[PDB]
Amino acid sequence: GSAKDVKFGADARALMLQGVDLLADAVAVTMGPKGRTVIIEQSWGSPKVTKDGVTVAKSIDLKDKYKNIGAKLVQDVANNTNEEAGDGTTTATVLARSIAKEGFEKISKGANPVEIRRGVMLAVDAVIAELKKQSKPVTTPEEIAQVATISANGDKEIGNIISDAMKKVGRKGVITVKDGKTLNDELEIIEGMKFDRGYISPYFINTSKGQKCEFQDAYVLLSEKKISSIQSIVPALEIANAHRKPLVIIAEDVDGEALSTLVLNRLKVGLQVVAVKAPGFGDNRKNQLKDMAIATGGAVFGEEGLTLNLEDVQPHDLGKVGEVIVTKDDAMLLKGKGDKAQIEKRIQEIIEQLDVTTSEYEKEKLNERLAKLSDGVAVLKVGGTSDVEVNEKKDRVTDALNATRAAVEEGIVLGGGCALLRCIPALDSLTPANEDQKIGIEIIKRTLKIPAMTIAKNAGVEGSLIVEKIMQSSSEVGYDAMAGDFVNMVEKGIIDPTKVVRTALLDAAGVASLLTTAEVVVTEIPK
Amino acid sequence: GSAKDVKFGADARALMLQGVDLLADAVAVTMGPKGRTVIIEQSWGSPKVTKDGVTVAKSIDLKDKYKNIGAKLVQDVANNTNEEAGDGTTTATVLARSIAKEGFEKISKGANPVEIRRGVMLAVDAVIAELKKQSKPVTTPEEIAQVATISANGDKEIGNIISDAMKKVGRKGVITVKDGKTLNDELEIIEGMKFDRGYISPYFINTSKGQKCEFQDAYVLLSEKKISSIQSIVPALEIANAHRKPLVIIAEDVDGEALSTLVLNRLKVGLQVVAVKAPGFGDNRKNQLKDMAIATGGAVFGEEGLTLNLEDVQPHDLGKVGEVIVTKDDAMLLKGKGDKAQIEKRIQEIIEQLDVTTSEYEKEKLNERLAKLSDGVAVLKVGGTSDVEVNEKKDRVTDALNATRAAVEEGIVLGGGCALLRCIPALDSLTPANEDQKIGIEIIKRTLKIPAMTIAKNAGVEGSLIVEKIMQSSSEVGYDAMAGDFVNMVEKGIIDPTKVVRTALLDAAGVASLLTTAEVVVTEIPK
Amino acid sequence: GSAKDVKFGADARALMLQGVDLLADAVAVTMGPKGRTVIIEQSWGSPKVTKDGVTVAKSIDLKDKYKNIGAKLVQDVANNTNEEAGDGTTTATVLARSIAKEGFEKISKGANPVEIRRGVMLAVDAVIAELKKQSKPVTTPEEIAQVATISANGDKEIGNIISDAMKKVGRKGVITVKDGKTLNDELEIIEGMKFDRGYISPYFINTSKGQKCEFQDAYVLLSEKKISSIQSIVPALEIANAHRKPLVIIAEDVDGEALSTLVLNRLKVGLQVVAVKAPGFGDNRKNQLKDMAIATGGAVFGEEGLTLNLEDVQPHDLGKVGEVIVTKDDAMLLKGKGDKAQIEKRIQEIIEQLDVTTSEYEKEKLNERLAKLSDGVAVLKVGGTSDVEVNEKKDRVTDALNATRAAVEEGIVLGGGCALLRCIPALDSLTPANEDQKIGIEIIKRTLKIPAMTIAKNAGVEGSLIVEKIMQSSSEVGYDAMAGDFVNMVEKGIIDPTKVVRTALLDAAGVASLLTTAEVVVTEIPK
Ligand SMILES: Nc1ncnc2c1ncn2[C@@H]1O[C@H](COP(=O)(O)OP(=O)(O)OP(=O)(O)O)[C@@H](O)[C@H]1O
Ligand SMILES: Nc1ncnc2c1ncn2[C@@H]1O[C@H](COP(=O)(O)OP(=O)(O)OP(=O)(O)O)[C@@H](O)[C@H]1O
Ligand SMILES: Nc1ncnc2c1ncn2[C@@H]1O[C@H](COP(=O)(O)OP(=O)(O)OP(=O)(O)O)[C@@H](O)[C@H]1O
Ligand SMILES: [K+]
Ligand SMILES: [K+]
Ligand SMILES: [K+]
Ligand SMILES: [Mg+2]
Ligand SMILES: [Mg+2]
Ligand SMILES: [Mg+2]
Repeated sequence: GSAKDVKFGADARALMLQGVDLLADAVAVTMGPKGRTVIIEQSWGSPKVTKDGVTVAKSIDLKDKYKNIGAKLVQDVANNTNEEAGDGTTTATVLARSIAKEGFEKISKGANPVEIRRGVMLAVDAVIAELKKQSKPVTTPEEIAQVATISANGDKEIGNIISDAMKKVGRKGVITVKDGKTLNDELEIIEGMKFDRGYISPYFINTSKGQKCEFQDAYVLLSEKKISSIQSIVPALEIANAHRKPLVIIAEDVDGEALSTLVLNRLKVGLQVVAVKAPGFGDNRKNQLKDMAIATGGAVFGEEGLTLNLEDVQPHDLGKVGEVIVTKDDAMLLKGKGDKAQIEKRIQEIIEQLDVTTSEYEKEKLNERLAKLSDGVAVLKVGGTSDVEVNEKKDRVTDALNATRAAVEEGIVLGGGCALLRCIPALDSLTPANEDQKIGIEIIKRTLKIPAMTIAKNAGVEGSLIVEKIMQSSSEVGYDAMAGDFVNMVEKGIIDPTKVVRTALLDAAGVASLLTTAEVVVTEIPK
Repeated sequence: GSAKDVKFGADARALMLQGVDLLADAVAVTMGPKGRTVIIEQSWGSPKVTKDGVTVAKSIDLKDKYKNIGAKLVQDVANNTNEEAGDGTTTATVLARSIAKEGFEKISKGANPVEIRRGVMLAVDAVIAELKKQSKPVTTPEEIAQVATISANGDKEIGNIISDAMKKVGRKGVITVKDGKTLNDELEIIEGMKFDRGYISPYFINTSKGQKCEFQDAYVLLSEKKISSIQSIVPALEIANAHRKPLVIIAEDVDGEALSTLVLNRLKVGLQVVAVKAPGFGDNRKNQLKDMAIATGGAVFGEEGLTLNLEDVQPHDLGKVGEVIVTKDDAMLLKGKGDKAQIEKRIQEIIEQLDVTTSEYEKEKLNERLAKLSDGVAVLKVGGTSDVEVNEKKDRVTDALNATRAAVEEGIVLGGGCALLRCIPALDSLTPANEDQKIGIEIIKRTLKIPAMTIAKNAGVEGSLIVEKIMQSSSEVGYDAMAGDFVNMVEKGIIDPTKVVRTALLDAAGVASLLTTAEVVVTEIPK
Repeated sequence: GSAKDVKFGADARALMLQGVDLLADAVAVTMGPKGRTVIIEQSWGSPKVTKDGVTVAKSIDLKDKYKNIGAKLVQDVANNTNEEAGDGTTTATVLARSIAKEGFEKISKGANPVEIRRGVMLAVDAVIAELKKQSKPVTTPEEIAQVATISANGDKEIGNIISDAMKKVGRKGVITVKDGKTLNDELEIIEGMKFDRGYISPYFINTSKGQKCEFQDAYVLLSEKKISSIQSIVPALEIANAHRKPLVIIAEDVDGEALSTLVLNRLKVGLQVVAVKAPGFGDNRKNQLKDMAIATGGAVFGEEGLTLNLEDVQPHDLGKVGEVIVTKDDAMLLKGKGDKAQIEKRIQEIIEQLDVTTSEYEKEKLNERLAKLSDGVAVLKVGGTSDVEVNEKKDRVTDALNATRAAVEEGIVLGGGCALLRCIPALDSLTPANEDQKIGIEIIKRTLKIPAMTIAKNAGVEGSLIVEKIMQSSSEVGYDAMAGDFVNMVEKGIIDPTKVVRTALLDAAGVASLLTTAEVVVTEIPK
């Protein structure tokens, strides 16, 4: 309907590259141990100071729509890297810039950019195979502290506290971050649980800073049957809201009308309510349901055995937590007010079920239920004197936790951009199908030198000399941009998770090689 | 009522041609195996990268209204080709440009453009007769894989998975495309329903991306009679209001008051409901509704035998699907929660009904019911690392599926624009009625060289030499624009569906020859 | 109340002439067999391509209000000709231009434009008398096919299908046009009826393309008395709400409150309802009511005999149609779901009423009822590959049907503007009263050569030489602008209805001679 502006050829590509270059030049100053921060003006209050790459990327939009298309594409790169890795967004941004630039620099009349994209993706597949080859598994908590220290801009306190947090709880344990009122950071180990079901509707969010629903001292409603009917929720809503306590709803499947009633009470009069789907695809659903009802003090409704209905609800059947956090993909309960004796009875029942099971698949479910009910969670309270320092350190702690989880789950490689420098001979052993595929392979081969060059460039030295010196050294020797020396990267602790590196490379390559294939760009006429 | 700007003669034609040329120049870069992509700015979020011609055509509007008229007419060409064939929109666009240009150039004082249009339509009828003459029936699954590979920009994975899909579900089976969370594509065979009735009111759409109504884990309400009264729908709406699963309504005819109440609940409070007309005409309608109620677990209301009324409705009388998709022209049911024993009993009843029928018209209806209840549905999940790559690959997969359906419907011809090049000697034998019909025949004869020239142009070579060498070669020799050589197009698999080619040519010719009959263009004064 | 701009003398006349000349120059390009089309931009999407003169006229408005007055006056000419003839609007437009121009030219100080207007109307009366003298009745269906072929821009397919439609249904039978989904046109004979009562309130219009009410599978409510009371329509609207079929209300006189209730349900919630007055006056009214009730299956309410009231209405007392079309001046029922045996019994009752009567005035009413029950309805479905093609052919099909009806009603004359050329000696036999009547007679005498000149001018030749060659030839020799030769017009089939020609001439002359009497033009100052 709206009038459109259409551009052709290399002018649209030049404008798109200009937007890509603006956003990636703003992001690339944050890279490494000599990286600097970015101040982002906030419309409501105090401005935000950050070193996190996706926060810099999301904050940038341009009036020029042709530049804004490239800005949005690199934003998609940074957002995908933050979503499936939680770290390495600056690396993905500079890799995407390099692929987009070297792809725009190689488009001619006889060139086929789709075959160039095929070559690019084939070369990235080769490099990810070599990354999986070079990777080694994390076996010592010293490496855990090293990963969390490197990912938190060389903060040894953050790495030590994260290593202690998963020493006390679990390498696959639940570790959370929140604001602290003290100057220094602290770690508290408290009882809690966490399951992988998020909210059902996005209208429940009352905290637009982390897109999550946050209540304190709220009721919790467990049910084996789907909490559906009007006479299933309206007595429940009356009992919950009328008691001066908010309501958390756990049920199997919630789709249709009563959530729209919940939204009508949330948006008009402001009812503090949230609904979460129940985890479990069988008897484990009922088992975890009963475990959370025991830990919270509430009961289970719609069950097969007792047949407790949601019409006749009483206040002494609703569980009480001290805190609940409901995100898009996961929800969690904190400090349930259930009886300690009943919790101990359920823990001993789980032990006696673990003593009579040998199928090696229900045993890990019972062990997960025991780890949920028994050891609790970890909470990092981040110190500082103002909210801007707390927010910047919180971003660093989130990066360090994400990287540490990725290094537990997939392993580690060499840091400082050296693990991409070591994958060049794998591209030197490829045989291209045709010339455009060779162009794509050479594009990826030149792109693999970019993160180390950016790290060294932020350190005030010439990155190409550094990178040449790294390629002429042995396989364990890279650059330490904090110290300014060429060292053994493993024994000095400069290591990266393999998952973060491969996620950044793949998410950069796909979007940037799709951007290279363009010939015509269509934007709207600005009004 | 509004003030108008009126232009006469060749100035209005020149401006209209200018709009046609802008839209078709944006579309023509996408053609062939060396075609490039088009980035379209999206107002909400990330921009859209596409190679599909009708998306580029529909994304372009102009401020100049005289140019916008030609843009809308070529957009109508592309839309009609996408509706009637699902493929070949870029070819229809370049053919429409060629006919519009050659018709605008041929208009003089003594010329009759309506007789020129008559000549155009006569020549296109001749060329479509020759296309139906040259067509060969697809009798190998290798040809299936070749068609789906060519239509998906030379992607052998998409062609292989589509060929395997209709190896599993049948050539006239149903294959669907949806988003995938993995990197690579995969094929899943579910048991599901699909019939050729769409939604009745257009207010039922929730997802505005494909103009379809999509629910998951939804109730299903079937009635042999029309769901007709407020006291028929209000028990059903109170069940879907309380028991909280989306309501899918299968009824004979729905036009009046209760659907307006349904729209009122759709728009004000947001009731997730959809209504679909019943398929079939006669006892086949009742048989299909009984089959659907058996497969979903629900019952049939308003029947002649049992006389189960729509006033007394129970929760255990509604079917439960796992997913429902209702588009404008067809609807679909996924994972009906019916009894397996009841479904098997209905399948054996259908077998025993097939064993006592010999009229050869009810036998194909019974076989269609058997393939509905037994053969199932096919699901293609499209992989990728970002939504833009997934969306562009989904466009290519939809093109390949549409072209494979057209090739099992009407056979195949030569690819690369060669089947239009082979119809020139058919035009070299028509005798024109008069001079203007001769002009129209020559316009079509020059237009028949255009798709091959555009394909060769996008491949970096000069297309007139290519077309001249194809026309001097044998009937089985065309250009391989991917390989840059002259090959056997049947042996190398470069083949097009006949239906796509004739649909594109007819839809281009009609609108372009109607455009070239215009002396006066009336537009609105811009405010 | 608004401030006004007032102009005097020949400047205002020149500006009005300018508007008349703009609209008539846009319309005159469409005239004849070598006429061209006009593209009109539509705000809701695809533009309209047309050759119909009144469609071009109604689409043109000017910003300068002095030109807009003349444009709207020629719009009144074209609209009146389209209303009382259905054809000849381009001829009326060019005649009105000629009279307006030659009247503005002849205005001097001593001239009286009102006696000039009297001369104009006297001369037009003479020419219409000579047209009625030259007219010949249509006796052969070859002339029917010739009229419908000429009126549809010279294709024999529309003429052949229209001639076959009144061979199957009759020359006074009803023939309707709707869009077809096929490429080619086809003729369908359906059983239906048609009376001359339109809608009663204009709020019932749902389809704003032809200002008509369009329902399918609709209830029908017939009453012999006026459907007046609230408790007469609340059971009926309750049944329409409780059964989901649009209510078609047929009653005697409908003026008051319950139609305002119908409008309130039409606009707020959307009740599909329409009310039509009952045709006939007296016993014929109730006879047609009983015929339509026994044809649709419903009953008659408020009757004298059975006394069936509108308070107690049952679902088995409403008729069911398959299609109903309610326009401004007439309504029409298609596919009534009545008993075939009851319809046959009413047919034999009508035959046995015909066999005992000789009054020769209600016998034609009985024959009309028999035709409404037995003769049927022709439906012309228009083919094409796009909606612009379908609309452009549908305008010509409507023009050909209108012309064929006018040629059945009043006969035929020579085509190509020759029947106006043959009326010049009749004007050469008048004796004017004074000199201004002589001026008006000479104005009409010069105007009578304009349609043939415009036809020849659209054919690329000089129209004045053609017209001078026509007047020197015999009375049966005129120009054939398609073939460019002078032929026998009756033998070659180039014929026009007499009614169309006289309607166009009279409607042009009245408005143009009223326009040429103006000394002062008062417009509004634009804001
Ligand atoms: N002392 C060091 N010497 C050399 N390289 C280092 C050193 N410390 C960290 N690095 C490297 O710097 C990179 C970390 O940069 P940074 O954390 O700013 O960006 P990122 O991981 O791409 O993205 P994000 O902004 O999301 O954290 C990693 O490649 C890491 O190996
Ligand atoms: N390797 C090839 N060599 C030559 N011609 C080819 C080759 N592969 C495909 N073609 C031809 O290119 C055309 C396909 O182009 P493309 O799919 O981009 O456009 P389209 O079918 O006109 O429209 P749409 O954009 O809707 O898909 C067909 O005529 C096909 O035969
Ligand atoms: N082959 C022909 N040779 C000469 N005159 C012809 C021929 N065919 C049609 N005509 C004449 O052309 C006129 C028809 O023109 P046209 O139908 O375009 O306009 P119209 O009847 O004035 O109005 P409308 O736009 O409503 O159709 C008639 O006078 C008809 O007799
Ligand atoms: K950073
Ligand atoms: K294309
Ligand atoms: K005309
Ligand atoms: Mg980091
Ligand atoms: Mg294609
Ligand atoms: Mg006409």
